[PDB]
Amino acid sequence: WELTILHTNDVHSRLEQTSEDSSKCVDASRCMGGVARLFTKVQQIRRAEPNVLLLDAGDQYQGTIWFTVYKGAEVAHFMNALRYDAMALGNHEFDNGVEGLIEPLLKEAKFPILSANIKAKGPLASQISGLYLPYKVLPVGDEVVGIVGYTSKETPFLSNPGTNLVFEDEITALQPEVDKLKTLNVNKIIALGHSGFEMDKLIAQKVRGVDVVVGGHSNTFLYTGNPPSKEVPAGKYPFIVTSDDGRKVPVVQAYAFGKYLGYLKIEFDERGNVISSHGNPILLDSSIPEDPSIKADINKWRIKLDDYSTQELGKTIVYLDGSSQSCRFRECNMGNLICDAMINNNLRHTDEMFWNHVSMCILNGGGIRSPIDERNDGTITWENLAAVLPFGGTFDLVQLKGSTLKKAFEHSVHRYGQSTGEFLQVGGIHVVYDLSRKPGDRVVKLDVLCTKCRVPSYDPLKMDEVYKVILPNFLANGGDGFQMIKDELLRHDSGDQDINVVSTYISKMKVIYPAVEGRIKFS
Ligand SMILES: COC(=O)c1ccc(CO/N=c2\ccn([C@@H]3O[C@H](COP(=O)(O)CP(=O)(O)O)[C@@H](O)[C@H]3O)c(=O)n2C)cc1
Ligand SMILES: [Zn+2]
Ligand SMILES: [Zn+2]
Repeated sequence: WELTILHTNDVHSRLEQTSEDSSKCVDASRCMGGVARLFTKVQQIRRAEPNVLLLDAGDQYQGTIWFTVYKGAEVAHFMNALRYDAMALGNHEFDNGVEGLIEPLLKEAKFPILSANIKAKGPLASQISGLYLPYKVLPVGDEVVGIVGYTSKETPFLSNPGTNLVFEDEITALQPEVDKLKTLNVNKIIALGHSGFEMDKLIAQKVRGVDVVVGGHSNTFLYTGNPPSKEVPAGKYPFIVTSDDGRKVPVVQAYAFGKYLGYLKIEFDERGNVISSHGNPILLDSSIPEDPSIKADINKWRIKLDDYSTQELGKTIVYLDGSSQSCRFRECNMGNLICDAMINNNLRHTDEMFWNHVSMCILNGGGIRSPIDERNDGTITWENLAAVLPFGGTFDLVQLKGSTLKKAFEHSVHRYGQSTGEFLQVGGIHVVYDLSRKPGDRVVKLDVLCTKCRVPSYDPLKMDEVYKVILPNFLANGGDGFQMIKDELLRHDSGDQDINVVSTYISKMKVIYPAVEGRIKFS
């Protein structure tokens, strides 16, 4: 018995077709993804295959002005229109709190929403009871397929789930629900969840009874053969994990931003064992046309969003590299732009006096969520900025010891090479790293633009000197494991809204040209 699993993860409010780097589509003839083009590929498959399951492994929430305005109503509407069969809750579905998930998404979704490891205590229990489930048993033809859900254990450290939601260990929560399914003679079990390629491999290995693991969160690109675009595969598709009980368990992911539709065809025997599986993510490129009905529906919704693009903030003569393969691995000019906006807006505050000379900046590269293209004649709109900075935080001012900053720089590359968001973009700092050294002893040079000097210049960081640094409030409060900043700072003040800072800066410069200058080097 064959089943075709179609799957998406980390769409991140990319309802419209986007450029190759998933930023605002300018050249419509070369644009990819979007729910309308996804509809066309799903329909084509459903026409040709009788046993199809369309599944989302989370993080449809957050990413573009679609989310800023509709707060999740666009997720329910366009997922309902695509006829999704099931969706696992991601960390980003709690970005607007529990009420921001319950009221627009859970109560309007037609498909089941799953998570077996989220438990609800207090008065939330009665309200959210049944609005999401640990599993769902689905009829597929004349057979039945069980889907168990999971959600990142780290969600309270990345989102706003509140204090009436406990996030259990994935494996501990999943095993009893998989066992319950097997006692109900549900022999075909998909584990659909949002925890990352690493936890997915672990779930395939340790959770007996699981046949397939469909995942997300790590934005993993898996491919068998020649990749169709710039994404480099982190392994074959499907990735095969040999479980402890000898079974071969396929693990799949479909990159992110609606760019690819994950496609896995599975051949099962009558006892629900996997004989074989094969597939590849389908690159949703311009060859596949956008479904006219979905496009005209997206366009009707798009009328409300057109007042953000209507206002041009400024112009850029350069590509604003806000990608994850640059901003989490090396110096990217988008981190440089954000830090120069942070420092400049603060310095124009002639009302204060304590932070009126701050010239140092640190910025978590994972906080930079999108690049910005320059082929619109340089034109930068609020809509573009909204995708680079969707968390709506502030730019806080902090007083740190040199040893505290040195520890933050060690932390910045302690587990380098995993697309980890803790890699820092700097301003008024020149750091050199030697990755061929033990984690914690990789900073080989660190110079900062001094302040106890009349004519600044980058001078060696002193371990016991005090520095005034501007950074996102997220870092100021210990986010990304930057607990040393929260534990060791000497003063912490709130600043202006991150998007209003960068927006005001660009309008004042009128033409920006951030570049890679040697702020971060490797030895
Ligand atoms: C309206 O407000 C929100 O939407 C709102 C959402 C959240 C908060 C609290 O969390 N704030 C964070 C959380 C994470 N990060 C960054 O994201 C990285 C994780 O990204 P990925 O590895 O790509 C996994 P993902 O797909 O789930 O994002 C972290 O490593 C870190 O570098 C942040 O910068 N911030 C500011 C507050 C508000
Ligand atoms: Zn995501
Ligand atoms: Zn996530």
